[PDB]
Amino acid sequence: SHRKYEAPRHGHLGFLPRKRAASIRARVKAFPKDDRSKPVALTSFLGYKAGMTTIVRDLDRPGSKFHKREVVEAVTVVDTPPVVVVGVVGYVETPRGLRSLTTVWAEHLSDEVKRRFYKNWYKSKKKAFTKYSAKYAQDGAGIERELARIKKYASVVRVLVHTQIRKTPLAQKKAHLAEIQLNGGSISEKVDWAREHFEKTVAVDSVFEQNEMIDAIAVTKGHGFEGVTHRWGTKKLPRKTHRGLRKVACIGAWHPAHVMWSVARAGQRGYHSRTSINHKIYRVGKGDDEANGATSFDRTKKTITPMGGFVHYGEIKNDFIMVKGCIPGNRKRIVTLRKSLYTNTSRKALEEVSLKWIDTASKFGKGRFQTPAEKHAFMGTLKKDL
Amino acid sequence: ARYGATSTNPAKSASARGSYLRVSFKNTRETAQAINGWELTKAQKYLEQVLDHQRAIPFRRFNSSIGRTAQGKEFGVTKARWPAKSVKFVQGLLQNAAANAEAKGLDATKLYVSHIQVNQAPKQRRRTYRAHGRINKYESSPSHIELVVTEKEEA
RNA sequence: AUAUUGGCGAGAGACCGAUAGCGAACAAGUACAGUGAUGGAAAGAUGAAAAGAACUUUGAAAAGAGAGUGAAAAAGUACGUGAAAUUGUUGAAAGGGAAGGGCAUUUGAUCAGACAUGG
RNA sequence: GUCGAAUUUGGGUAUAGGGGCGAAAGACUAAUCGAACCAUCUAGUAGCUGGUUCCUGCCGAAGUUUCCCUCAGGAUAGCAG
RNA sequence: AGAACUGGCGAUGCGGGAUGAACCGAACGUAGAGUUAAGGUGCCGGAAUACACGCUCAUCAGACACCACAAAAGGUGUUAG
RNA sequence: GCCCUGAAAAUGGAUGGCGCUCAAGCGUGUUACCUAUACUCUACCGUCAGGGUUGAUAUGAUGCCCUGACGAGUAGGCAGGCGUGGAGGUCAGUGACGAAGCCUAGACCGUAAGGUCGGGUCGAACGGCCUCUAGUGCAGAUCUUGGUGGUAGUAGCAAAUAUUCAAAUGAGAACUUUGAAGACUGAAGUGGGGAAAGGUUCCACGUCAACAGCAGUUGGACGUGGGUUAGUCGAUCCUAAGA
RNA sequence: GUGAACAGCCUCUAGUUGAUAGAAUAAUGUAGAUAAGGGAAGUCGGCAAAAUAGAUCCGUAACUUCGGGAUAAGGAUUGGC
RNA sequence: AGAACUGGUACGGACAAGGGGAAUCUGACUGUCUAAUUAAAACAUAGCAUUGCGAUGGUCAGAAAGUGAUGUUGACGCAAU
RNA sequence: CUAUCUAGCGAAACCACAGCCAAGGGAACGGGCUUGGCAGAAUCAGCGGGGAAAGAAGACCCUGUUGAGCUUGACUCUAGU
RNA sequence: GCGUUGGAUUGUUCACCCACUAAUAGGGAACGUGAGCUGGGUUUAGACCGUCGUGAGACAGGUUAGUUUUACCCUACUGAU
RNA sequence: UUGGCGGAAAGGCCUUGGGUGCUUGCUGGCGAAUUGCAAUGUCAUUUUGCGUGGGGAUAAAUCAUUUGUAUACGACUUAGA
Repeated sequence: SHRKYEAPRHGHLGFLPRKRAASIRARVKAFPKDDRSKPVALTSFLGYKAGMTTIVRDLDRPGSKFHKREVVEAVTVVDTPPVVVVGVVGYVETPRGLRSLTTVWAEHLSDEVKRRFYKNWYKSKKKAFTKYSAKYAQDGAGIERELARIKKYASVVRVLVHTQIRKTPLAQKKAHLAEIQLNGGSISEKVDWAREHFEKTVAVDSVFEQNEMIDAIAVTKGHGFEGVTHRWGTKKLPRKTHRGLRKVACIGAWHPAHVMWSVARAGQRGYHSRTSINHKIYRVGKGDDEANGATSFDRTKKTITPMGGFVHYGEIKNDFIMVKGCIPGNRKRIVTLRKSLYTNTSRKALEEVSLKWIDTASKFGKGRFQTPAEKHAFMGTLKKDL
Repeated sequence: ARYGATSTNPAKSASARGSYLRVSFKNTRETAQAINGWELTKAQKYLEQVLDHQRAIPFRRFNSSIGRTAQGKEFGVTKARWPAKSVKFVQGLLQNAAANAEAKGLDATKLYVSHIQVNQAPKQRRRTYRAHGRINKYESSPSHIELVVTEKEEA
């Protein structure tokens, strides 16, 4: 009645309500400011988070105790095969908000995506875009018209792309489909680029580059129904308390005579949407490269995949993004990697990294070896073999 | 004789009853309504499946605190269950009726359940013992069930 | 000649009518409670007559459905009438944090008052 | 806590309600104790609390005076029928 | 908290004061037509966004008895003396 | 004078609200307009008052008729009435060809208490009028007795380590019986007997409506029977506190 | 059998396997455990927990009613063959 | 009781099983009580002291009695604090 | 092990009528009234803000020409002596 | 807008010291917050003391021991169909 | 029917070319009553079920089963010709 001692409230009221996300694919809610002066290009990319490993590198940061010295950092690797372009959607400005006027799709869609439109594929007749396809029959018009409508009206333009989830260890056959804003220049140029890419493929190395700071958008890992203590970091009550002690003791004063939206309560924890910013690209992997995991210092032939394989994920056989630190969501989960809404100049953000070594030991226990070759060298001959 | 309100041709109809039956009034109400106006064999088939836990009985009135099932979806509902003892007694009555119909030579294939009504038998009273030397009632809520099958009229 | 809430035998009532009248209209000072002294209920009514449902059919059975008895089963040893609370089913209607009420009229339903003049 | 004695305990026996019994707490005396249980006196008394059952028509108050072990009550006068 | 005279409330609805025992108006059989009271007439809401002369601009204007408060003291704001 | 400073409190919020700035604000003036159960005029109900009229002449003289005024009400007083059990009198009252009772967003009378009728259900008695009489009218009393709801198919049915496979039987088997397995009580026993106490719970056959807070074919349950054998084990005799 | 033992733990004889059941494994509980570094800073208060513990051999203060204090305290040891 | 040998230095391996020390208040101790909120520093106690009484008596019981407790007693006793 | 979900089984408390707020006034802290905010079926697990929630006609206080337990050179007596 | 602390003594609020710190502001929400806890203090019944009283008892004096009940309903709030 | 234009919710606008009805620009030939002196006297647009003839098109979702990126139950996310 004036709280005896003062403390900060538990938890952030800007991340309410703490409910399950609508979709498991978190929504890109903002794309970068468009600079229509530069080449048409994608502003985000879709991938699957595969696991984390460890890096070594010299730091470059004059004035730091750790300048010109080796530091060792957690990284996370996200499996990033090429994305296929299959549509363009045009948006108009209105006094009520951005609104979509049409979507024009590609003549041919793969099963991977088509499957996204069904709940019972095994037994459907797979009629998905079968009448739409015929719009291509006519030398162009129906399609060519709608393209023209987007050129004429339309204020922002997004492509529709999907993951090639089959190029990935996942059991799931259904691919993930998303709109991604086209930021390169000019509405007309945008739709042509889009037209030209229909059914074609786009790789990450045409979106993102080493040292870039990028944002990650993903639904957070679920945890089911949580109590107040772990959900909000409320303080345990004393051992002595009757009727349990993972609670908050006082849910409210007498007036307002209503439990209030700001007190902590049990309920869902996890499976929330997070846009996490400022994650520096430390590697852009090529899938064709059998030295993915190597360095100009660690010259050995090895791929990024850990001995044993990424736990609970499998192998990395495609292009990949390696990002410093960590990212929301869990292994297997779809992630959108978005580019920065701003021009960071951090010095931390401008630093150019070069890896020196990338861990590759088994993450399935205290792994002591990077490559099968190294293991055999150390152990010598066993009772299997030879 | 003397059932509730019926508006059915008694000549095209057959009927069955059971009285002072020891099943739950509330549960069996819920399941009688589940097959009301149903074609007899659909009814027959469905009740057999509710025993198998493949469909369920929607709980619509006597239902607060009852769990939720995916199986209520069919009937636009969230809260359904699988009242075995009820299903079982209603089956007996359906079976009887069906027998009575054959005896009247009604067409088994035209038969639908045109009337089905559970109401409440007199209670059966037992005792529960409670803390601090008290006694409380531990009772049964038995059911009277009546139903009627009728031939659907043609075009 | 007087007394008489006891006992025996009788005639009565502007008395009560089964929550009334004695506690008890009944296998009632019973059943039941309490170590004990004591405390002490509930509970009447199928029909003139059991004619209390032969027989057939479904069911493990209880029973149901037919049939049959009966003036009646809208009397079935749950029994005369069978209210209310409360309930099932059917039919009609209304319902953005109660419902119900008042004056008024729309709309729907329902019910009337007429009554007689030459053919 | 105590655990070979002021020990624990069966049955028998004795003490009965202004009485008993108490290594004493107003404890214990059949879920009862600063006076047990049962029945009767007893429909105990209550200036106090609660309730007090049909309709309409007419008239229509007082909370003030005096006296009272009077001050949550009466009597007295007034107002009212 | 306690007296004086009267009028009220209590025992009493009705119209106004948003609301409200006690203020304002006005007291009451069942109704029709007219007219008013106190109070109102931008819209909520029945009734002139009527007429007339001024005054007022508030980076905290002001807006109606009972009544839901404001003072000393100051202003080269603007008005009239 | 208006305006400005002086002018600080706790959920978000109040000239009643919207909103209004030559006002929809402040002072003043002038008209029109809205509206109470009040005022004016009229109908009708009642109350009170005054007046006329059975003089011979059908049906109410506590009546009929004329006229004026008036109507708020707690506690409370009086009046006129409504309704119930029973009683005297009377309608030579209604009734098994249907009394009483009950049900009925059917009808009619009355300001009202109430009365009356139709339809349905029912089955043996009942009512009007003049009187007489009271154990005579309910919403309440933490009223009495009974009956019933919402609560709710909810709280619950979590102590005592633990069960499993098969066959048999049966309408039916998680729960019965038999077999096998896995375990427990661990002789300070979940073993074998007794004392108080119970009183047939013992045993057999049959057997599930109720009871065993799931079940039941099982039982300390239900029905029908069977069963307790003494000179030597007790009582019986003795004496104890005491009676 | 272990062992000081009628302890605890496991067994034989005998007796049980009876105390609704199925599927999950959220919060919060009830009961049972563990925690890096710090070590009572928690709290009215070390409440609750934790730490000690059998035996053999060594060793053992003040004080004292000369009986005690005292398992004071403090140490080493402990299997199998 | 001793010695050698042996092991991831473990060995009362489960079970079983005292934490210790320095003080102040307080009651000597063991014992007792508020069955169901108080186990204590309260009651008891041994020890100490006081009081009454030689039986025709002290203390206590009963309505009364040819009545009763102490008393199967006698001051190293009974009774009362 | 619960809670949870299922089959079987199945209570109780409490209940004027009910259940969204802000302000106002008001028996001086409204779910209802007045003015505004608003306002969309049917629901599940949790929760402890509010229902001035619920459990015994208030334990404290006062009043009553209401008691009882207890004390005493209060009043009035009495077994005994 | 945003913070406003860690301790010693005390049941304390308060008070007072130590100490850190950007700073260690002051207040409200039924003197917020007990079906949220705790139960140290107050304030039942045990008990010791001092003062008071012939006494029973008393003390706004000290001291010790003293049972903290219910959500499954509505609403609100968290989450979920 | 020829061109065009309109995306803020364009869903409408302008245009070219003939055809067809009407034309109150003007001049003729007929008709109307008795629906009785007002009262019921012009038909609007929404849905929705059916009826005919033409053009057209020829799926899924749910339960159950399954994954564990999810989960108290529902719900979520996967997989299955």
